[PDB]
Amino acid sequence: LIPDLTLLHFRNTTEAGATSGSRDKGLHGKLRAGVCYSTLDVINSRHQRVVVGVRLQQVAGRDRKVDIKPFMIQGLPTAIQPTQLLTENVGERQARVLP
Amino acid sequence: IERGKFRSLTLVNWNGFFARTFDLDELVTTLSGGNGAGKSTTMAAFVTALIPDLTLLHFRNTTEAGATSGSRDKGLHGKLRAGVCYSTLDVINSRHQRVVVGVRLQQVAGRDRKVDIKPFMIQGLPTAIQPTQLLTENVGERQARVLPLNELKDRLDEMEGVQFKQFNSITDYHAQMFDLGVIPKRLRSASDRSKFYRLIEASLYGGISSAITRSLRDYLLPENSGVRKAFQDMEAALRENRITLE
Amino acid sequence: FMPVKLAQALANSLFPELDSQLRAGRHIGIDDLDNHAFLMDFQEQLEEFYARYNVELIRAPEGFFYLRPRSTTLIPRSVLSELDMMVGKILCYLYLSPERLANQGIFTSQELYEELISLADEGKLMKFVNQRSSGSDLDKQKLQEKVRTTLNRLRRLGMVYFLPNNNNKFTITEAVFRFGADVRSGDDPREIQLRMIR
Amino acid sequence: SSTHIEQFMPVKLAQALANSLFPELDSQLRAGRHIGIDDLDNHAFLMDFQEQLEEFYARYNVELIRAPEGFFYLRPRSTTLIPRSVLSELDMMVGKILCYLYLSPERLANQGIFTSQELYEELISLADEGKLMKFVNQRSSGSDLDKQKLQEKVRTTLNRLRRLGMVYFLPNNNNKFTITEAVFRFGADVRSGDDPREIQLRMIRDGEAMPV
Amino acid sequence: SSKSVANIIRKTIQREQNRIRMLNQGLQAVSFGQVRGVRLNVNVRESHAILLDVLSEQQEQHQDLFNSQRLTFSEAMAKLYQRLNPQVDMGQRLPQTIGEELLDYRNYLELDVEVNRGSDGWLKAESGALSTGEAIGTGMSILVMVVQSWEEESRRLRGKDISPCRLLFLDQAARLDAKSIATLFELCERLQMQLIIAAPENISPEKGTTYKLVRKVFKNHEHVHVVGLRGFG
Amino acid sequence: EELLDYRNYLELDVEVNRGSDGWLKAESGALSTGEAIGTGMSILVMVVQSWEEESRRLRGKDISPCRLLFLDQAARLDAKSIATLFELCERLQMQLIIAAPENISPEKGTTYKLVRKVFKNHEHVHVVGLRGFG
Amino acid sequence: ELVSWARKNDFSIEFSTLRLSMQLSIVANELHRAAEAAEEGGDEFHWHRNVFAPLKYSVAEIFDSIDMSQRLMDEQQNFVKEDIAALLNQDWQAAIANCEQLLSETSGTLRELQDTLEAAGDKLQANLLRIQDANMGSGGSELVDKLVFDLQSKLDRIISWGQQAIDLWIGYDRHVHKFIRTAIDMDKNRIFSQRLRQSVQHYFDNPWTLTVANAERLLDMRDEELALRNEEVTGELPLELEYEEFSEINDQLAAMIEKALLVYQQEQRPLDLGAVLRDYLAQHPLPRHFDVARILVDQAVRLGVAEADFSGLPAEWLAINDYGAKVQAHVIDTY
Amino acid sequence: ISLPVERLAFLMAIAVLNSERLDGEMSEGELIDAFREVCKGFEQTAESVAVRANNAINDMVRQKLLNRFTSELADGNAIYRLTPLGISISDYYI
DNA sequence: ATATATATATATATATATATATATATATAT
DNA sequence: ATATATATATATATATATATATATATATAT
Ligand SMILES: Nc1ncnc2c1ncn2[C@@H]1O[C@H](COP(=O)(O)OP(=O)(O)OP(=O)(O)O)[C@@H](O)[C@H]1O
Ligand SMILES: [Mg+2]
Repeated sequence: LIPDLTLLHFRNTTEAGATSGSRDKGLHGKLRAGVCYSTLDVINSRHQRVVVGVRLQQVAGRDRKVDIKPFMIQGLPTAIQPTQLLTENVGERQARVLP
Repeated sequence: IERGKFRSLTLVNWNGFFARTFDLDELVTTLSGGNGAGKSTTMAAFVTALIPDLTLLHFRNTTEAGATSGSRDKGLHGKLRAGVCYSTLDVINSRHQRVVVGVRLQQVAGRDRKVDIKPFMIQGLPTAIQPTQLLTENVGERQARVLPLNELKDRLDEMEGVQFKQFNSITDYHAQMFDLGVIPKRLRSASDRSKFYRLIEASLYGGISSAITRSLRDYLLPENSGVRKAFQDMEAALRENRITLE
Repeated sequence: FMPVKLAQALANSLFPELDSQLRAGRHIGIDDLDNHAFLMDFQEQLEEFYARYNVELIRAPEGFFYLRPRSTTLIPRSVLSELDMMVGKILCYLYLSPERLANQGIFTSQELYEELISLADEGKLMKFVNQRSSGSDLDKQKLQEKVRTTLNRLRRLGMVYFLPNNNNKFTITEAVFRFGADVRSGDDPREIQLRMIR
Repeated sequence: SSTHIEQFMPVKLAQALANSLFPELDSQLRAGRHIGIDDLDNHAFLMDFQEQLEEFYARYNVELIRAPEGFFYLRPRSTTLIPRSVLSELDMMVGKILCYLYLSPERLANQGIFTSQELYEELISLADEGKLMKFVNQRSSGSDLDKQKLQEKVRTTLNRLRRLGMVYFLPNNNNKFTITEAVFRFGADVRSGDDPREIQLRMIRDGEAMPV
Repeated sequence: SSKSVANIIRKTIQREQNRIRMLNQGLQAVSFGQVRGVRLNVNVRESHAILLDVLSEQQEQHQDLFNSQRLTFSEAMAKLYQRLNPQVDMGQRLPQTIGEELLDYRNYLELDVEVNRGSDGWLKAESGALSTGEAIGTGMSILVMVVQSWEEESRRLRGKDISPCRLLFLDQAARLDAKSIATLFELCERLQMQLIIAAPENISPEKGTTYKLVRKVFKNHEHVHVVGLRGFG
Repeated sequence: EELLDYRNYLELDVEVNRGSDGWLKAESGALSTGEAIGTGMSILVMVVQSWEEESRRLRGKDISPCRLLFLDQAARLDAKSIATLFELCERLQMQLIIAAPENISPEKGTTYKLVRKVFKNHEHVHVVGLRGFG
Repeated sequence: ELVSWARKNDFSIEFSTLRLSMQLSIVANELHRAAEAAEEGGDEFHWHRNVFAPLKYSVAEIFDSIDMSQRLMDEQQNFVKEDIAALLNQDWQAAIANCEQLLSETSGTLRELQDTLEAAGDKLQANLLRIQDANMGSGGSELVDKLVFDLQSKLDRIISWGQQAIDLWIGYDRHVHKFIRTAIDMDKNRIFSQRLRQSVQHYFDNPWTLTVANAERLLDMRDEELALRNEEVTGELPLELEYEEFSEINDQLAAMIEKALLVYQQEQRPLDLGAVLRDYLAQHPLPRHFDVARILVDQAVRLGVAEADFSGLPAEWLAINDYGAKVQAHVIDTY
Repeated sequence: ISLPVERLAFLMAIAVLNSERLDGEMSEGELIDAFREVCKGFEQTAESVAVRANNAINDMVRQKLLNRFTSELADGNAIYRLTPLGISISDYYI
């Protein structure tokens, strides 16, 4: 919903308003190596099926930093699910996430 | 050795509670009830009985735990009813001595929501005497009344074998409690009291208290005076050297 | 360096006496024309000068100036007795409108004594003199002597201007309003003052 | 020119009065506190701007005076703008005794750290026990209750002198103390080798000491 | 004097490290969420070991810094710490306070809390990288160790016949699941620790004692009615 | 500049009709956890409604922005409070995502059971879904 | 605890450095011999006769002797302080040289004792650590460790004092000089001292008092007296605690479902939540259906995972009854 | 040489603490605590704790049982050490 | 026609200094 | 013998300055 690194701080529920204590925002450790995606699907009052989303990547480096790229998709068929667009059903056991 | 135990917690004239005695468990005591039942009130009353330091007592909501809310009110005043209130603990010592520590709380008249607290201790009370009855006088038909500290002193002194003491400072109160195996650490200085309250406060809200983890060094490791003496010696040497150089 | 106007105010030949009287707690009202005008002119700098002492230079709504010590006050602080505030509130009440027809701004120790006896509760009077006392001659004489002593203490503060003679007859200044209560819309000053005193 | 400090106050006096140390020093001085070499910061502050402060305080009709021993203090004049007060005779006894202990080598092992008990023992050694006790209570004849009363009075006078800077309690102990050179003032009547009755008149004339 | 200082700090640090390392084995693999164990890591800080070495052997080489009239001893120590080991990059804290901090031996040890999360080994415990239940369990473990240490320290002053009472709290217990609460119960009973827990629902029906509170409005005031509960009927 | 803003001229307070007593100012310290949580949700929906009202005049006349809120550690609330919250959200056509560690079982809406496991030496969340009950 | 022991007992009533060197040498020989004997090893009796009888008694006695020498030096320091104090009473300005010499000799003696102490402290510590290393050669050598832990501190303790005393004395010394630089410099002839003494003795023949500034204290307004709330609260006292019992119906249902479901794990049969739930919910009335579904799922998800969940193909919402109940789950294959 | 039961017990406690003391130094700040504890155990209050402690320490110092050293930094601004006679008297029983 | 480096603005949160309130010791006075 | 005043220390919350990291628009090398 809000792809801004400044504001995103996933502190623990305990210490909901307390100071940082550490320097990490807690987002990097929730991701996995590679390219990841977080997408919402919305149906407007106009009934337009819109897929909003963000591509996330653990920025390789000394610190635990994350790169976020927003995106929107419009006009998708109602029969195609988000997991299908972002994943290739290769013959292997597990699918492949595409950039 | 047999470790002492907290037998029960008694609440007098509290918000919602007139005179209620919860008998604690050897291992675990649980309190349930819908929102606003008054469990947090019981916890607050206990801790008030344990550390009656008014500067430390701050009953923030579990939400905003440690987040400054700027209410200017510690929340204790609204948890008491008008008139006298009591909060007492019965403890069985490892010497198998039943000791009733406690505090008399009373709202201070005025716009400020300020409270006054007076600790006290009772030793040698017969095991058949319940604090709930000990603190109340049966006036009228099944209409017991609460009695003030002076009346309690008169009633107890008239009994045989019971020793009642009233403390003019929470320091002596903590010292006596420690003497009877009720507190792990001797809270000689105000910093010790602050650390103790920090520990129980973190426990009550539960989980990683920021202050604790930030001062874990102070909380775990003991203070050493030899290092301080050596540093002072080096300081004096450096001061003399600077004097000579100047 | 130092503020220039602050240096001017401190250098003024009136500054030593006024400073001593302020550090003694005296209240400077409109009656002291020279001192009041000096404080009016140089307040913006004397407030800072006395804030350097962790004290506040306060100009009351009535107009009189005074020094309020903070908790970190650098000027040795002291606290008035209970009888002192009681007597202060009595004089504040006596700063009344019928007072003009009653005493024309000049009261006598007897007026204060009778007002204090009739108006105050017996328990506080005993607490003043001693608890075990009960309506006796020696206790009343000691109470009168303490009343005179506290009247002198107020004189030290500028609350009461003695009429010059050994005899006890004085006048009440506006600064006494410090003991007074706040005024609301339509409230009778007499009623609020008595309610506070009770 | 206008808006210029020299118009009203000398530059160095204004600098001294604007220093962070001025307020505590002024409050202590007006309270009657003597300043010795131990308060290094305050003593140095007084030394640097000593002349400005004597002339400033002269406006109050009080002399900022530095005794030859090197300790500053305030002596009000008969026309003082700051009230004045005199020490009690018991205060003189304890101050003279304190000066003796400062100059006494027998107690050198103490290294300057003294307890009130030792001070009382020395006091009774050099003074007249019962005739000194007479002042504590007019009806004393050696009663131990009155003895404890005199001990308590000596302790109280010692505390007051501590307030005056003649003695410092130790950073953690209020039952032990270290003497300061200010105590030398208690010997101003004997520092000059002349007849006592002329030196007393000289001092009282100078305002150093009133009689009782 | 500087050499003697450094020596006494080193000895105290070694003694405290040994004590804490011996104490660590007083934990028995608590099960909280994916956290399988809690541990205390004590390690002498190299940034401070270098400082001790310089103090003990090379005091004179930096006398220029020590004997400056501008710097107090605390500030001198802070500046010396800055001089060597310059990559720490301390923040905006003033030299005076950081030096005063340097004057305490305990600061010289990194004292941190490690958790054996899942199968990732022992990782430093950060509230920002732990679930609510995991953090609650870790905090309880820390508090129990702290109270044990306090009891141990006072073992000398206290009489040989008294064991101090032990009691802790936990409000809003509903944040913990059944497994976590069972683990907490077994830990507390193994440590003879009394617990007072609160939750809107009875989360511990078959252990210890339980009470249920109901608040009733009654003639323009309130009353709380307390009813005991039992496991089986 | 503070005076130049009309909003500063207004004093805003949150009041609750707590029990037998009248309307009292909402102080975080004078309420239980559930009461504070509920009042917070109330004020949040107030804010959402106000924002929608403000933004309507700059939007297409036939656009109704989505409304969706969270509630973590919902177990702090009792069944009565949860039912009241559900009623409020329904009345306001507002979607809720509530997390509870199995303690509560809201019969209405969708429920998602999650369980963490190790599979192929990787952490995996087995997920099951239910809905329509009631 | 020793207070009661004492109460029931009812009881009541060589500074030469050559010495210190010779005790240190004797200690070195005995400690090295004991360390070598421990390192060589032996049976329990050999371990005893080589590390417990010889070491313990000898080291304890001679460390006590060294400590006794330090105590005798402490006595000598006290005596020299007293001698200096008495001398300054008799010569005043003429004892300055005597006191400076006495200070010089005492300082030199203290420094030589410290030097002799540190002449063997390090190597003795090394030998003691060696004995610590060799102690673990047997399981019954626990007591040895105590000595190897005890005989440490004493030694270090001794060395500590060897410096601490100097740290104290070098301090005290300064004071004496200060005294000479302050007490006697301005009272060279001491006449001021006698005259002060006579003034004290004959003060009240001319009682005089000094003058000091006594500025007034800033009188302040007393804060309002605090009055508590007194209302004599009365009310009904609570009755005896009632009790209620917890229903274990859900436990019985869970046991039923676990027994009914264990067959799938036993046979490793592919489990389909849709069909299983649809079949099983028919056995219960509609209002209970939810409380069943949940439980069943709780029991099913512990049994293996579903391989399709990694395919990226979402599962459908299969209906599991009438009235509109639905379930979304892939088939559980990998047990 | 005159050791009543209380003085003797205080001396024995001092010796025990010195034996268990790390570096073999005793500041008076701990001596006063030890005297308070022994007097509490013996259950006698002739005067205040402080005066009794001071009198006993001074008596032992003059009775050649303790040696005092003035150190301002030390807790209580003094450091006390057992004298050879005190060591002998203490270890005679211990 | 593109992507990286710069300058700008912003929120975060870190630290300091201030001011308040409470507890304590304890020294006075009736 | 105890009420009361006074000085000191600590914890706690407010307010302000400042360094850090990120987001956005423009400039300029590729
Ligand atoms: N200081 C106070 N002033 C006014 N009302 C209060 C105060 N403290 C508690 N209350 C009210 O008393 C009732 C019990 O509060 P309390 O926080 O003790 O409940 P609880 O059982 O802990 O609740 P929950 O589990 O929902 O947190 C609630 O109505 C609360 O609003
Ligand atoms: Mg609650």
